[PDB]
Amino acid sequence: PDQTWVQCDACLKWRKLPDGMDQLPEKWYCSNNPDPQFRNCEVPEEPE
Amino acid sequence: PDQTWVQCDACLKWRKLPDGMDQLPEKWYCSNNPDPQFRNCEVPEEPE
Amino acid sequence: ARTKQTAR
Amino acid sequence: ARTKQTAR
Ligand SMILES: [Cl-]
Ligand SMILES: [Cl-]
Ligand SMILES: [Zn+2]
Ligand SMILES: [Zn+2]
Ligand SMILES: [Zn+2]
Repeated sequence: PDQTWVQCDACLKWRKLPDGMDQLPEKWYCSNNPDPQFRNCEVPEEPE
Repeated sequence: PDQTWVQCDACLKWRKLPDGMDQLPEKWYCSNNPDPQFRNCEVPEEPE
Repeated sequence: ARTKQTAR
Repeated sequence: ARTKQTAR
């Protein structure tokens, strides 16, 4: 199963998401991340 | 004193700051805001 | 939201 | 950072 990533509409960094989730909102921000260690725009983007 | 605002480097919204801040980081984000009600990019920008 | 997929 | 001032 592929790794899904979502782009923060503010900082444009890509954040990994767990497999479970379609049904994302139209706009998405780091602050919405289920992973609490990647939940603001200051955290660097994880390497691919 | 006048009102200081700082711009989020990610979302480009302006945020009011209190008087007498220590020196700000080169890159400043909503997450860094001392006002806890304005601490992410999803909060709309306050009217001028 | 804007998404992408990469192979594991 | 980038900053501005407005009158109170
Ligand atoms: Cl942020
Ligand atoms: Cl955010
Ligand atoms: Zn972000
Ligand atoms: Zn912001
Ligand atoms: Zn942010």
